[PDB]
Amino acid sequence: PAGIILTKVGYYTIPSMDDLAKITNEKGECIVSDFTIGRKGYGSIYFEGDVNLTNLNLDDIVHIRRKEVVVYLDDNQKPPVGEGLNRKAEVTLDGVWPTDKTSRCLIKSPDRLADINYEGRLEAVSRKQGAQFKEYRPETGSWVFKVSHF
Amino acid sequence: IYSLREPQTPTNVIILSEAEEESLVLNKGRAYTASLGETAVAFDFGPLAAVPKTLFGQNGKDEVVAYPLYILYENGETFLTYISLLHSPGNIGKLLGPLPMHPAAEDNYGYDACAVLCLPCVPNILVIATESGMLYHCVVLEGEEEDD
Amino acid sequence: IQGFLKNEKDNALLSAIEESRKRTFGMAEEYHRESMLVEWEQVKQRIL
Amino acid sequence: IQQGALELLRSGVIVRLAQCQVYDMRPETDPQSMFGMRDPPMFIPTPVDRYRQILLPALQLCQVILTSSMAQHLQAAGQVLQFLISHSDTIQAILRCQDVSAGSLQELALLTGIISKAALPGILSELDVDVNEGSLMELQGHIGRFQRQCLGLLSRFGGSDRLRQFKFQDDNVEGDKVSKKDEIELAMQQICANVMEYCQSLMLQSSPTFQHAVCLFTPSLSETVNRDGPRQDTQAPVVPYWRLPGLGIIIYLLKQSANDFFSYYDSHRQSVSKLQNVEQLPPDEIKELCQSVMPAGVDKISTAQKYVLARRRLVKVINNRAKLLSLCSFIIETCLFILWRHLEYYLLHCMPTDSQDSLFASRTLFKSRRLQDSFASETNLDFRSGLAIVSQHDLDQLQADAINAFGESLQKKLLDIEGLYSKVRSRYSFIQALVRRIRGLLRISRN
Repeated sequence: PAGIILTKVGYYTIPSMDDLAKITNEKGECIVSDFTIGRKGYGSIYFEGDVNLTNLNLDDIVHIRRKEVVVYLDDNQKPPVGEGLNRKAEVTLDGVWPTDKTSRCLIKSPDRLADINYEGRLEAVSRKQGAQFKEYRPETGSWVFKVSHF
Repeated sequence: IYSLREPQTPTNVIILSEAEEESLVLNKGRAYTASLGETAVAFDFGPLAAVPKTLFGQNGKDEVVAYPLYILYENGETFLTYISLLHSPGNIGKLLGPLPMHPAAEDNYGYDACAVLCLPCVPNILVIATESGMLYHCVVLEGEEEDD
Repeated sequence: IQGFLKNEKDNALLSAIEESRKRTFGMAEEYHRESMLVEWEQVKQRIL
Repeated sequence: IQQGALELLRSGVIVRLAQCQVYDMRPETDPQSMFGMRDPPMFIPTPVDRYRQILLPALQLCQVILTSSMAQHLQAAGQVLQFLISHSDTIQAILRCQDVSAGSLQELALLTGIISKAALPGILSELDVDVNEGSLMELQGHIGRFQRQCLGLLSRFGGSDRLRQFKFQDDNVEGDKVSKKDEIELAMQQICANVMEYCQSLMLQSSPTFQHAVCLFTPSLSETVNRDGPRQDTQAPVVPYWRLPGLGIIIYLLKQSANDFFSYYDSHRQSVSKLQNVEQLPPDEIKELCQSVMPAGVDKISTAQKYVLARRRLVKVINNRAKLLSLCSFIIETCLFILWRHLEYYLLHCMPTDSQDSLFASRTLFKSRRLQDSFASETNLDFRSGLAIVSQHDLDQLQADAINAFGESLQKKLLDIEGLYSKVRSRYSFIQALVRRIRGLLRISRN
């Protein structure tokens, strides 16, 4: 109902698109408190507070790969800070593991990820980005962080 | 690669990223690859070498000769490519790697890699260097053929 | 007039040379082919 | 003029051509340029076609000296062989050139028609001058590179990928197909003729005694058997041109030229009928014939000028198709000669390597002995050690596949061609005589 488009393979929302279709008001105006979007086995993005989703194409506006996560990826199409999705978020990418320089596999021992201080490196470059680090999870390879805008 | 004959157009262009078949999407994730060290930082040339005969179809006979370019990433992974400006671009210029570093290292040989140097010797000696001031002395050897 | 009555003379000079050269060069393959066929036109009788 | 070719060899024209560095200055033909624009026909030729306007006259002069200077002037062949060796990696670059343009095929057609006359064994035994053993071994080492690369052209153009090469051209560029296709078909059959001329001249010089004939083709006929089954384009491993071809290529080329001949015969006859009736042709055929000679301006010239251009195209097509008929005639007769001599060797004179009594004939010379003394015996470098190990199974399989591959439906077509064409030559029944002899050998059971 709310003019939202989402079709690209492996993506999802919380609430579901069929629930976003129930909380669309009679006018077509759709607003959601604590909205989440993601790509299964790659990552997710959570928007703390009230988000308007009315007439947004998420297949253009939001991308999640292995080791990339971003919003409004033409900056000539980025709205003001606070508007739509250009705002504060919490973000996760999953399967964030480093390569082993000899076996050329991805490293997946929580032990061997503490031995390289992987979490201290992920915080140190969160800090170089101006992002707030939050937690790492070796078992899923989840790196979790907060951002102010995109 | 640019020519001083033609200084506004590249004679050759080599992409270092695995990014085939997912096209028609825009530019933003350059923040997040860099946090993982997935930025190319430095490169150096080894001496002029005869190309491994497996890299061409079983048609040839002339031994093609090219320069081995060694390329370093911010995570400390190394890659190779064979570059000629004297031969046609059939398979020449393919990226080869990541190159396995022996023995295996439980820190993973750092994650702050910033410079590389390829010494004019046989076998090649590749010096890799970090912002932490570590210098690694990598002897380059051709890989092993596996029995069935 | 003098641009026209110049250019068609540069053209006519080149044309007179062109058919000399190209009739002599076409006659080079043909002179190989008849000589191949005439040395062949000795061999099959040395055979027969 | 025979006297003029001798006076050009005395002024040293080939020794002057062997001093010109412009022949090795071959421009690099970038294969990635094929996506770059649609440039108009500029008044300045390309660097590649300027290189052809330099190289093709030199190859034609060398070829013409080898065709007026008849088989008594080994010095002419020796000088032209030295010129093929000064430029030797350029000569190998031409012989390797994977391009199928009318130009690359003309480069190959002239070059093969020089090698067929200049790369002959007797020329090395009658160049009586103080040549160091090393330079004579390098000279043999260049001849033995050209020979193997020329034999590699018979599998490329006299083999089953000629029927891929035309498709890759018939798909891509609509407005200019016909004019160049006559010249590509001609130059491919010239390359096949000149390498067959070379193979024949080698099989005539290499021994007066049949027991010592140089075999050029391996007893494999499998190249004629493996095609009645449609399956997918796995890349065929392109055949290392160190490997000798099968005798199957000779039977495939004989089968191909014995189909191409009838196509070229009715094409010639239709072209002659069009030349006799030019002023009864459709205005659009007259326009196509004109456009194949003048790519622009045909709608500005007179009707008489159009009939004159159409008559000039039709004469060029008739003479190209007559040239093609004479080349298919030569390739048919020379395929039958080479097939006769190889079956005569393999079925009568060849011994199978499985014969165990040979065990005493090898073990003494490769052990180190230094320094001197003194002279006088022939150091013949035995090239026979590069032949394939021929089992009796290769000979049983050769006889079985040769009976199938030379079956009566081919033997008839060859006599049908002799009944049409050889009424115009001094040698009626030569194709019948070789077809009789091959049918003879293929009836001799080994016991």
